Amino acid sequence: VVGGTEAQRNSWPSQISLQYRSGSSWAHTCGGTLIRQNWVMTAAHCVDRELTFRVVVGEHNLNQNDGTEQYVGVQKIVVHPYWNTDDVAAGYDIALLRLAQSVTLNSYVQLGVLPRAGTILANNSPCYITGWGLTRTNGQLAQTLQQAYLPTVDYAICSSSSYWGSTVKNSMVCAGGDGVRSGCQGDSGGPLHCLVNGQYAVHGVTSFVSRLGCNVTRKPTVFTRVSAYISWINNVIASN
Ligand SMILES: [Br-]
Ligand SMILES: [Br-]
Ligand SMILES: [Br-]
Ligand SMILES: [Br-]
Ligand SMILES: [Br-]
Ligand SMILES: [Br-]
Ligand SMILES: [Br-]
Ligand SMILES: [Br-]
Ligand SMILES: [Br-]
Ligand SMILES: [Br-]
Ligand SMILES: [Br-]
Ligand SMILES: [Br-]
Ligand SMILES: [Br-]
Ligand SMILES: [Br-]
Ligand SMILES: [Br-]
Ligand SMILES: [Br-]
Ligand SMILES: [Br-]
Ligand SMILES: [Br-]
Ligand SMILES: [Br-]
Ligand SMILES: [Br-]
Ligand SMILES: [Br-]
Ligand SMILES: [Br-]
Ligand SMILES: [Br-]
Ligand SMILES: [Br-]
Ligand SMILES: [Br-]
Ligand SMILES: [Br-]
Ligand SMILES: [Br-]
Ligand SMILES: [Br-]
Ligand SMILES: [Br-]
Ligand SMILES: [Br-]
Ligand SMILES: [Br-]
Ligand SMILES: [Br-]
Ligand code: NA
Ligand SMILES: [Xe]
Repeated sequence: VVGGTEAQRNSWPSQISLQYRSGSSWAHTCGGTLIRQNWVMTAAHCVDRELTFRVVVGEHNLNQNDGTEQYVGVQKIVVHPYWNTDDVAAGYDIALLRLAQSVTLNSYVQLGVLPRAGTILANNSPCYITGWGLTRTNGQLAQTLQQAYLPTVDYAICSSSSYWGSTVKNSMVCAGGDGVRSGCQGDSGGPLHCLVNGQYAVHGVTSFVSRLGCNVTRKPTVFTRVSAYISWINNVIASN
């Protein structure tokens, strides 16, 4: 997250860190949203590589013991069947991860609430992106979970020439684009939290930014729109 502020430890308890094994260590690569005690929602592109993945819930500082972490292996990966890694613009950038264990809930670990199916936010609805992604274009991961305020940019504007043109689909949410604040690499897979009738819901799964840079004016961060996938999510969870 570029132009973020440090999140309070208990503000976003459904946020997870998706990490891959690297030698005797683990490295953060993406975010995710805990949606059942044993299921995480993330981006399909995050699990394109066939690595060993683990999920950390109750994570705040990637570099220090927070005293609240639960470390759980990824047991099963169900990527959206229409996803194509060489066509992120087509959308379908969503995957579910079944965890090896069911995590224990507490003020640092809660389920993310999802929007009602087919819900579309009005232009300029306020949202926060959260993540440990790069804090500058071509920078480094954050140590502590960041949040940044990114208002939505509706399909008509986001798909206009000055913005993302044909790259953006109605199955995506655009948010941000002020040139200061944005998602960035390593935020992929994580949530876009937006208020609806007084409650935050996870409306977006971070999918991509401009090749030009993370915080680029009129290149808002682009998210998979969760409310286009409610039936898909329920179907996977029901069969698995
Ligand atoms: Br949350
Ligand atoms: Br390795
Ligand atoms: Br480690
Ligand atoms: Br890390
Ligand atoms: Br549950
Ligand atoms: Br469970
Ligand atoms: Br900290
Ligand atoms: Br560090
Ligand atoms: Br540590
Ligand atoms: Br495990
Ligand atoms: Br698998
Ligand atoms: Br799969
Ligand atoms: Br529990
Ligand atoms: Br609690
Ligand atoms: Br608390
Ligand atoms: Br909703
Ligand atoms: Br629904
Ligand atoms: Br829809
Ligand atoms: Br939306
Ligand atoms: Br930091
Ligand atoms: Br335009
Ligand atoms: Br396209
Ligand atoms: Br669409
Ligand atoms: Br759609
Ligand atoms: Br990424
Ligand atoms: Br990264
Ligand atoms: Br309201
Ligand atoms: Br509200
Ligand atoms: Br501009
Ligand atoms: Br749906
Ligand atoms: Br359903
Ligand atoms: Br269906
Ligand atoms: Na930590
Ligand atoms: Xe990203």
